[PDB]
Amino acid sequence: ALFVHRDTPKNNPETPFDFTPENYKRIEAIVKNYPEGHKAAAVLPVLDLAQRQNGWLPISAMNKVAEILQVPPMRVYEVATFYTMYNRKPVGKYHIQVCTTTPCMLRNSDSILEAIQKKLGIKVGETTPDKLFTLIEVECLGACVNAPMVQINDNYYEDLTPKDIEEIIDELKAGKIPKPGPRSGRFSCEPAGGLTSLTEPPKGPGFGVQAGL
Amino acid sequence: VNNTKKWKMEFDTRERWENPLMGWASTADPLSNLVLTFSTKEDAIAFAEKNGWSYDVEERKVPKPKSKSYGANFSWNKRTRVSTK
Amino acid sequence: KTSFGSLKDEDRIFTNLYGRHDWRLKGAQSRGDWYKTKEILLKGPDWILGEVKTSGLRGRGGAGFPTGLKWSFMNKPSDGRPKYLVVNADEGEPGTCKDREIIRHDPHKLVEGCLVGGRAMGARAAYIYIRGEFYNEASNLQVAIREAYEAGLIGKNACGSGYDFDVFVVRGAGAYICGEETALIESIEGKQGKPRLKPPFPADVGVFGCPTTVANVETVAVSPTICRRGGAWFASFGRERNSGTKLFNISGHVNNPCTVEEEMSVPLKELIEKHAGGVTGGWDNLLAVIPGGSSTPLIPKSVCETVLMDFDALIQAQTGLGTAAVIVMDRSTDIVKAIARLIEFYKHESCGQCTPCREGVDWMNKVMARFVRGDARPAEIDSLWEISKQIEGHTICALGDGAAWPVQGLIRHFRPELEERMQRFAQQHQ
Ligand SMILES: NC(=O)C1=CN([C@@H]2O[C@H](COP(=O)(O)OP(=O)(O)OC[C@H]3O[C@@H](n4cnc5c(N)ncnc54)[C@H](O)[C@@H]3O)[C@@H](O)[C@H]2O)C=CC1
Ligand SMILES: Cc1cc2nc3c(=O)[nH]c(=O)nc-3n(C[C@H](O)[C@H](O)[C@H](O)COP(=O)(O)O)c2cc1C
Ligand code: SF4
Ligand code: FES
Repeated sequence: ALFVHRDTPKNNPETPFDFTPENYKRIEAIVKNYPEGHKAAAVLPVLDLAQRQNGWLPISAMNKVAEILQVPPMRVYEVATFYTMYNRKPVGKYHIQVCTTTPCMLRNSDSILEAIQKKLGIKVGETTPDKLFTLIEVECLGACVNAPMVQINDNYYEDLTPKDIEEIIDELKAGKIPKPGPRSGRFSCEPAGGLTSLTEPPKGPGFGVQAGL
Repeated sequence: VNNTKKWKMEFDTRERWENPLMGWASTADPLSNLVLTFSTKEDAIAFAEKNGWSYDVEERKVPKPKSKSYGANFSWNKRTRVSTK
Repeated sequence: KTSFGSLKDEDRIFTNLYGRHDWRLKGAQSRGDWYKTKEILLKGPDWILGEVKTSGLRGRGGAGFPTGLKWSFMNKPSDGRPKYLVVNADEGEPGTCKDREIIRHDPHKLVEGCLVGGRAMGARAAYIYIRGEFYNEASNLQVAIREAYEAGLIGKNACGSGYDFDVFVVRGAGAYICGEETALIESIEGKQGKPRLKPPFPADVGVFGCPTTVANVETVAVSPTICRRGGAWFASFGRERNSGTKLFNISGHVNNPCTVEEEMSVPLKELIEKHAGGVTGGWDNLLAVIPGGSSTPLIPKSVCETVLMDFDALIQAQTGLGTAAVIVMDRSTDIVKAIARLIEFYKHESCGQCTPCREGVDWMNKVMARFVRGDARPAEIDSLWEISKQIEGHTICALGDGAAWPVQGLIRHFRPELEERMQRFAQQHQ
């Protein structure tokens, strides 16, 4: 929650970070997506790649991204503190993000925030003592018709009840990985009581194509 | 820049010493606080010559016209890119 | 045509919206995607821009700028810099979840839109700046882009037309402000997502300082269907200057919250009572509707009865169409808590660059947090109004406008509920 760095023994510029060689090949593929002379444009993916390897960002991943992209380190610190995904503290193995903006709040995200809190025994911002679950409270995740919903590390868990999110935390603690989908009867975003549209077969290639084409 | 609009006539500073009682800045210069204000340079020169004061004149230093462009912060190939904003 | 809506399934552009068909290349080619794309590209930039200008397509990102007039700004001879179409797939707007559906279920439609739009604007490559939270959607789109490269549809000699065109995907990292087009351009360039001032518009100095058009996923993915079906087919829907179809996200207090493709000038009551199953507790349980996602001001139940869901009828309803994200709020809603949570969103999602947003959106959030409890006096309503008018139009991008406008709509339609909140605070605490 702070935006200055203080050197701790676990977060200092001599904390060991280095990319794996397959991550260096991934970084070469990232840098080749941008014009020559604008290698700095690969700050945001490569830094996120540093978060996908290490789980979070000590200030040697920031220094390594600054060093291999030849940008100043402050230009990486600005990116790491601007964007809300770069974990500058080590989060748990499952990073639960509960959306509590108004479309998810109107469909009772508070009940699911409370159910996660009384299932995990923590509150918002805390980590469980076994380092498995970090519960925070995020803004809109772009799944508004699937309100209420959470995100766990890559995955959207949608149309949730307190019982559904208790079941999801149960099968996360059991080592398995749950299905990233709506826990209600529907599949992605359709009306729940049957399709109100798109009930016809699609017309296929060439339908309605104008003349002169 | 509202103080750079007018011409000023000051004088050479003389000795300011420590008052033995209080440490105050004692002076013997009557013209120590005398700053005269003129609209042009020639008015100040005519007033200095009228009163017999040997003067010297510095010329008015304006800032030169700069070339500004907000798009120049984001050039394709020039060094004038900003790396932060 | 005086009545609108009831769009037929043969007129849907976004078939396979719901994920019920194969999103991959075999599924997309049997729904009409990548059909005669070479014949579209070989008719040149001017024909495609004429089809988009003829269709009356307005920018689906939320502002509704005329899309063909926008894309014609790139139609100019080069000067050594490359040209870039950049696709805005960030979609941070509360209420809005439609571009996620296009990327997740119709990705080849977006890729063919990238090719057709970039041919129209002479663009060398496409950057699809996708939201970082949409990881599954971004990998989904990357699999579709791999299928498009292996079919020869993009890349070197795209569709056998002799036009070379790459399609890149750039993931965001958790900023709503990186949906704004110049802040998105700064976010692609490896910097903080702070909006550039305008001018230069991105067609002059855009991504990497090149000519660049940023366009929404929805206004890009409809463009090959416009070029195949004709601009007159697209313009035959909706009212005049409000042409075409639109994806709508009905969320909040409806029985069936859903994304649905509908004709443009459909009534709001018809849209809710047809595709969403009505307001929870019936239409008489309706308190307010935010018509187009968080930045548009709310409208009360008396305005929702007759209004049409296009740009012009909602500007006449002193709100905006926005992203066509219909948030429905029933009579049991604490509306000051909802609007204050929305302003709390706007201060957590504000980059901090210019003074009125950086200071005034936090100060509006503090005033709204006192308004929820009633911990205020009624002279602070009008003050807050003026605070909104000091942010509106004084900032760099329209996030300052998008934070002023819910405050203004809440005050304008629900001043007495604020006043009774404050006076019951004043009688139970003094
Ligand atoms: N889709 C979403 O997730 C979100 C959408 N919005 C919507 O976005 C809108 C505000 O966005 P803005 O881009 O600031 O709106 P608007 O002021 O800028 O301009 C719309 C588009 O037209 C272009 N344009 C306008 N005048 C031009 C000119 N003279 N020359 C060249 N290009 C020109 C701009 O570059 C821009 O791409 C609002 O209506 C808001 O509701 C807001 C937040 C989120
Ligand atoms: C704060 C802010 C956030 C925005 N976010 C998005 C967005 O997430 N997606 C989008 O398509 N447009 C967004 N816009 C609108 C863009 O500025 C721009 O108009 C649009 O992305 C491209 O224009 P188009 O509507 O013709 O596609 C946003 C605007 C602002 C001010
Ligand atoms: S008004 Fe807010 S969102 Fe826009 S440039 Fe300023 S700080 Fe950024
Ligand atoms: S409001 Fe929770 S996902 Fe958009």
